[PDB]
Amino acid sequence: VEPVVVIDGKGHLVGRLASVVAKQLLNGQKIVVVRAEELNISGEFFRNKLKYHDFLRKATAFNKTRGPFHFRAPSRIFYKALRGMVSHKTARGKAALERLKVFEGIPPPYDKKKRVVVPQALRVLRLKPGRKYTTLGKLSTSVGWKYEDVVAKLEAKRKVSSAEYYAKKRAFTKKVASANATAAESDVAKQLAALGY
Amino acid sequence: AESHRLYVKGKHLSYQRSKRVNNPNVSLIKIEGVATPQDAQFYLGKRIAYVYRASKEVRGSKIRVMWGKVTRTHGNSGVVRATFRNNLPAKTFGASVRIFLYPSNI
Amino acid sequence: MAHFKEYQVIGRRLPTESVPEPKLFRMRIFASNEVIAKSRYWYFLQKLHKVKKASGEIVSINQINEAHPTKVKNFGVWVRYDSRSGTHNMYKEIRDVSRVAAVETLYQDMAARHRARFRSIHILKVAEIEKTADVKRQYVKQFLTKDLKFPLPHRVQKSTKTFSYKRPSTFY
Amino acid sequence: SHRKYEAPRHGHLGFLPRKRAASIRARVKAFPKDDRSKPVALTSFLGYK
Amino acid sequence: ASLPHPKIVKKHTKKFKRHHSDRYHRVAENWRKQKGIDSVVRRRFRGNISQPKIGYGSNKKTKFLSPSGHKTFLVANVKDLETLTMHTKTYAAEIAHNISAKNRVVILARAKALGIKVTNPKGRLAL
RNA sequence: GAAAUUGUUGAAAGGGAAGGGCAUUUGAUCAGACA
RNA sequence: AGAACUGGCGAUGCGGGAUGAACCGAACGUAGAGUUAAGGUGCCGGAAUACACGCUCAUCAGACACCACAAAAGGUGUUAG
RNA sequence: GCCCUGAAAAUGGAUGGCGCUCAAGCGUGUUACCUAUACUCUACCGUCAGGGUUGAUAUGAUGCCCUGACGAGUAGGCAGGCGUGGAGGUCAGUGACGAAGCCUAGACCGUAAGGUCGGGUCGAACGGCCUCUAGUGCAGAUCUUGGUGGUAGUAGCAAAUA
RNA sequence: UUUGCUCCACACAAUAUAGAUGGAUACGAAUAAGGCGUCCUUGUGGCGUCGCUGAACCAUAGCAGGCUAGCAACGGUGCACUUGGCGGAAAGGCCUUGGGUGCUUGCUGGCGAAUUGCAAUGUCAUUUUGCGUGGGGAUAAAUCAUUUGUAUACGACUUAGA
Ligand SMILES: [Mg+2]
Ligand SMILES: [Mg+2]
Ligand SMILES: [Mg+2]
Ligand SMILES: [Mg+2]
Ligand SMILES: [Mg+2]
Ligand SMILES: [Mg+2]
Ligand SMILES: [Mg+2]
Ligand SMILES: [Mg+2]
Ligand SMILES: [Mg+2]
Ligand SMILES: [Mg+2]
Ligand SMILES: [Mg+2]
Ligand SMILES: [Mg+2]
Ligand SMILES: [Mg+2]
Ligand SMILES: [Mg+2]
Ligand SMILES: [Mg+2]
Ligand SMILES: [Mg+2]
Ligand SMILES: [Mg+2]
Ligand SMILES: [Mg+2]
Ligand SMILES: [Mg+2]
Ligand SMILES: [Mg+2]
Ligand SMILES: [Mg+2]
Ligand SMILES: [Mg+2]
Ligand SMILES: [Mg+2]
Ligand SMILES: [Mg+2]
Ligand SMILES: [Mg+2]
Ligand SMILES: [Mg+2]
Ligand SMILES: [Mg+2]
Ligand SMILES: [Mg+2]
Ligand SMILES: [Mg+2]
Ligand SMILES: [Mg+2]
Ligand SMILES: [Mg+2]
Ligand SMILES: [Mg+2]
Ligand SMILES: [Mg+2]
Ligand SMILES: [Mg+2]
Ligand SMILES: [Mg+2]
Ligand SMILES: [Mg+2]
Ligand SMILES: [Mg+2]
Ligand SMILES: [Mg+2]
Ligand SMILES: [Mg+2]
Ligand SMILES: [Mg+2]
Ligand SMILES: [Mg+2]
Ligand SMILES: [Mg+2]
Ligand SMILES: [Mg+2]
Ligand SMILES: [Mg+2]
Ligand SMILES: [Mg+2]
Ligand SMILES: [Mg+2]
Ligand SMILES: [Mg+2]
Ligand SMILES: [Mg+2]
Ligand SMILES: [Mg+2]
Ligand SMILES: [Mg+2]
Ligand SMILES: [Mg+2]
Ligand SMILES: [Mg+2]
Ligand SMILES: [Mg+2]
Repeated sequence: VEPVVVIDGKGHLVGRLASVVAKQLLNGQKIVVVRAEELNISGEFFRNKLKYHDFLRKATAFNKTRGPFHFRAPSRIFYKALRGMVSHKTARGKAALERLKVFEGIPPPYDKKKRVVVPQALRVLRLKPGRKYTTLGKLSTSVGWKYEDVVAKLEAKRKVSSAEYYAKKRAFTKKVASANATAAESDVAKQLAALGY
Repeated sequence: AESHRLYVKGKHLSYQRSKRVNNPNVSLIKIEGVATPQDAQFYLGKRIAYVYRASKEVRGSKIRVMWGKVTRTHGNSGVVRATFRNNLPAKTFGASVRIFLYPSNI
Repeated sequence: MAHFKEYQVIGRRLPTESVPEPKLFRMRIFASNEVIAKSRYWYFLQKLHKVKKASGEIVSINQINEAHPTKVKNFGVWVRYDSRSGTHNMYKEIRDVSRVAAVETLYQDMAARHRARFRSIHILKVAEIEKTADVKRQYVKQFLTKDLKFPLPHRVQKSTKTFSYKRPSTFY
Repeated sequence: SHRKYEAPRHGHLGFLPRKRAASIRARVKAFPKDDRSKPVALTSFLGYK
Repeated sequence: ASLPHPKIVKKHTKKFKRHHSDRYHRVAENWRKQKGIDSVVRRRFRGNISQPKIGYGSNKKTKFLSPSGHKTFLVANVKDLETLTMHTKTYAAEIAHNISAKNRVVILARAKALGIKVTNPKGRLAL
């Protein structure tokens, strides 16, 4: 559909986000995921915290290096979720993952690019209301991620600039709408209404 | 104009396959904007070019094409089966593909 | 077991020399087809009389159609059921628009609340609760209150594309 | 089977790997927490033993 | 200019090499049937090499035909070559490998006159 | 004057063996048939 | 460890049960098209993030025969009787 | 009923993995969809079977033509074939204008054993067909003899004063 | 060591390509609530309106888009220049000024197109490198050996030498 699809992580469920992101790749669709710290996981924080520590104990007994590596950043928690959904040891596998990029927050390029959402993974469309759920940022920082506060800082800054952008935009579209309204009633206008426009 | 496309965009997905055995003789094709087996019945028999490039010029071009036709629909979500003159290279799982509008029936 | 029809099944004790014209007994039977329905008939008849299909004959099989298929009715349902550790008698009330509908969701309910597969259930009576205030079970009384109105909070629309450009809204 | 008698291990694993350092000039991995009320000054120095 | 024939369909053009001939020098590629008790090949486990069997046998209509249409016939001298005089659309002469050069030229020479096809008309040709 | 095994030259491939099966891309190489 | 009847494995690949002598499906000449079995259809992975009614929230939830275990006894958690 | 307590073991770890909570969980219903060497239809090979056809004046009567069914396989039986050394017959066979042998991700025939050819190398003999004959076919036997590797420029070449 | 390097320009050539073929089209936050317009007492404020999918929006006609003329508008847009300003999370991009210049399918005209033969991707992208030319710019170091001992099995480390 588009050369690159940027997904806003916020309010999405890890494994459902992972499940669709994987399939997109394998089908040739480049993807970037953003705001991965604002990802969700079903189940209360304490559960997904313990679940994390189970992952946390698996290591190669003779050499903790060669054994399973534990990444603590929300992007990378997410990448784990994904890579497991991709035959990542085949060439075709490596191929699809290279089409993928995950980020905390929304760094340059992508922050002036539009981001989409993935309804079949949107927490607010999916979790029965009332069920407890978890935010990645909160989980990650509880397992050692260093950069929650900075990401918060930078975003809040980003988040200021973009409200400027928007408000400025909202004001111009008002002009445009005004402009459109004189054109209303004109011949060409009534004609286009006939043709569904 | 700026658009010249007389085909529909398509994606080379898998070969026909089980869990553990594939069939290089049938390719599976994802056609843009076809969501249902009914939608896909329109495309049955349309012809499909996979176009690709190469180093050696040949009949004067560095562009080559594998050709084939769509043949039946596949499962419930608009995907399509298709066979080619020579089977498709399998590195192409994920590559684009062109589906044409002939042989037409409108 | 499926999507039910309801049948009158009539049968009788193969005639004899000394006893021609045997007594004739009927059952209503809830079943998906007339094949299952005759089976079921013989299943219960050998639980009540001395017959078995071998020595008996089906006389008539007819589908009973719902009297007023678009009138909301309050059904009380009596059932017999087998649990893991012993067998049990029950009463539920189900509100729907046909007895056939009703038996569809009984069977569902037994299966889901008591884990009772279709083999382990016996419908005892299904009968329309005529006058309200004989309606016993509160999960039905609930729906009988005057000028009833209720909203459906937190709307989920089903997406058709994988991607969306909006952020949804569960307003309604 | 099991040690038979218990004794602590031998040496501290927080000092692995026990390899030669990347440089003769060991690195400051940490500076004091900044109290920006005080006057500007250095927070370390260089010398020779 | 060979007799007409149906499309010549080969059925399995890949050589049937011996199992493990690719594994130890001491094992020639020549076919050879495993008789092992445990053997995967003999047991036909998915994954391994197929073995020759009579399913593959070629169409009675095109067997022995080589690409052109002609069955080939080994030829040593002119007498031999002449045995194909009423058979030009059916047989091609192959000149035997130990025929001399000065004799190959007589044989081509005649096969020309007789309109008989020769399959290796370049052997020893003193160019 | 074979083979194991070696030197050199040329071509190619190689993220914890290699080799194998079905299939096709790409390179190299080649038969037949046209008339 | 030892008998009865049948069906198997041994002597046998193929599809399924991740895996596996014996389970489930199905028994093999070379191939094309079709349809299926057992088993599956979020992603790995071909195939509905299908439809429907309930149930269940576990600070060690649960998740499909053979099979890769759990019991008595308890709960003012919740559900229907 | 589901869930929870009852519920303790040794490298880190397994509903197959990821992960899933109005499920991607449990019970039950309804459809659709995926795909086995199996089922249906077709071609081709072979096996078994049943028919037909000695009429000359051309080429296989163990042949030719029609038709139908069938095809797993260890130990094992039988059959039809492939290849070697030597023997009788024959082709008045090949050959110093190059026999035999050897090399060749060159060609062709055979389902296969194998056969055939080109090119290179070479130097004196050799082959097709019908038959006869056997000291007649190797991957194994801690097989026999001979030759050769990785190990590896490695262990080492440090006793007896210099 | 035979005129080498670099940034820009075009030129020839090679070599590629996980897969151009109108546009990745920018608040935030909530979802048992929100967007937008408008008013005002500027608020957890009044009033109005919208959703129920991007099925949108934008673009889109012209030899793959030729050669030309005119009108109406004074708008749109490409391009190289110039004015001011912003962006460090990976800013490496965004906005503003001003003249120049091309196009305009906003409307109305003149001319061209065939024979590529009834389809054959019918070749219009961007990767990296190599070689000359001439428009700017730039004129090192590391290693061996020697040497120290803050080091060392050998490499390595650390000093020193116009
Ligand atoms: Mg009635
Ligand atoms: Mg101890
Ligand atoms: Mg170092
Ligand atoms: Mg053998
Ligand atoms: Mg063995
Ligand atoms: Mg065995
Ligand atoms: Mg010599
Ligand atoms: Mg191949
Ligand atoms: Mg045995
Ligand atoms: Mg078997
Ligand atoms: Mg299997
Ligand atoms: Mg299992
Ligand atoms: Mg059974
Ligand atoms: Mg996987
Ligand atoms: Mg799939
Ligand atoms: Mg469906
Ligand atoms: Mg059981
Ligand atoms: Mg209990
Ligand atoms: Mg209870
Ligand atoms: Mg479990
Ligand atoms: Mg699973
Ligand atoms: Mg279910
Ligand atoms: Mg078959
Ligand atoms: Mg057999
Ligand atoms: Mg013989
Ligand atoms: Mg002999
Ligand atoms: Mg002898
Ligand atoms: Mg060789
Ligand atoms: Mg040849
Ligand atoms: Mg020669
Ligand atoms: Mg020779
Ligand atoms: Mg001599
Ligand atoms: Mg003989
Ligand atoms: Mg012997
Ligand atoms: Mg052998
Ligand atoms: Mg040997
Ligand atoms: Mg050996
Ligand atoms: Mg042996
Ligand atoms: Mg030996
Ligand atoms: Mg030496
Ligand atoms: Mg030494
Ligand atoms: Mg010594
Ligand atoms: Mg010494
Ligand atoms: Mg000494
Ligand atoms: Mg590539
Ligand atoms: Mg409002
Ligand atoms: Mg407002
Ligand atoms: Mg308001
Ligand atoms: Mg819009
Ligand atoms: Mg134009
Ligand atoms: Mg980036
Ligand atoms: Mg014009
Ligand atoms: Mg220069």
